[PDB]
Order: sequence, then structure tokens, then C-alpha cells
Amino acid sequence: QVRGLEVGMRNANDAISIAQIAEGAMQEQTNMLQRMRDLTIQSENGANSTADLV
Amino acid sequence: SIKAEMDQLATEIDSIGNSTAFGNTKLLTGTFSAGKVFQVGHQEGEDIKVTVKAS
Repeated sequence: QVRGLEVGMRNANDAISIAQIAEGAMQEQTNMLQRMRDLTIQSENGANSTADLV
Repeated sequence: SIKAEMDQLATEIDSIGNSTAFGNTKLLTGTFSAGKVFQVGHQEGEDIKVTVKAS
């Protein structure tokens, strides 16, 4: 039990790190998606032109 | 002689109508006859319509 738990402790510290990395990457995807929302709102002017939308 | 004056004044009413522009978009030649749309909110349906008839 004593040695079994010690390996089990390191087993869970590994799972924490995996969840930590995935969470960090999704934060950057959220910021870029917010910028796409602003461009879609900005792309709705009636003073733009065909070349401006491109 | 009076008509020769009236005639040139009507030419400029044409000239202003075909010139008034926002950078490169003519605003008085009917492209705003059916009001264009600007979005002033952060969700769909929050729009304002500006209509300028040809003059």
C-alpha cells in the first residue's frame, strides 16, 4: 500500500499536466475567435465596397 | 440671355448629384435608394437603415 500509493501519486501528477496543457491551448483559440466576431461586425458597414470586404 | 443662365445652373445640379461621394462611393445616384444597413449592437438584428433617394 505504501509503495503502491507513491506510484499512484506520480500517476495523478501526470494527468494534471496533460489537462494543464490542453486548457492553455484552448485559451488562445478563444481570443482569436473573439477577433473574428469583431471583423464580422466591422464587415457590415454600408460605406464599405467590394474591394474592402475582400 | 436669361435662359443661358438658367441652363448652366441646372448643369451643376447634375454635377453635384454625380460627384458627392464618400471616398469612392457615390451617395446621390440611387445606390442608397433601398436603404443600406449598419449594425450598432453586438447581436443580429440590431441594425439601422439609411435611405438616400436619387437627387
